[PDB]
Amino acid sequence: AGEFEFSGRNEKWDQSLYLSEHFPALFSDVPLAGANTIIAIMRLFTPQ
Amino acid sequence: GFLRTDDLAIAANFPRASRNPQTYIPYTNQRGTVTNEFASRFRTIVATL
Repeated sequence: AGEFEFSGRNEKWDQSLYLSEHFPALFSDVPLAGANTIIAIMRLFTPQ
Repeated sequence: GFLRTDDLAIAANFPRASRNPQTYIPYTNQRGTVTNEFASRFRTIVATL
């Protein structure tokens, strides 16, 4: 339906998860309460 | 650390000087973790020091 179902697990990414339905969570661009400074740095990686 | 019972010695019927043979292993096995919960204890010590 289009929601972002986050997992809630601190797992290291490996590139075999690239073909799966998991995404990197730094690049969700979803505002988080209390952690706005991390998201404001991840806005700098957007393509121009 | 933690307090491990000597399950392998009592089943092998080794001599012990206690009622519950319990040695103190200094730090926990820490598999499968990204942040190491023994290393992050030393983070909060230096941040205090």
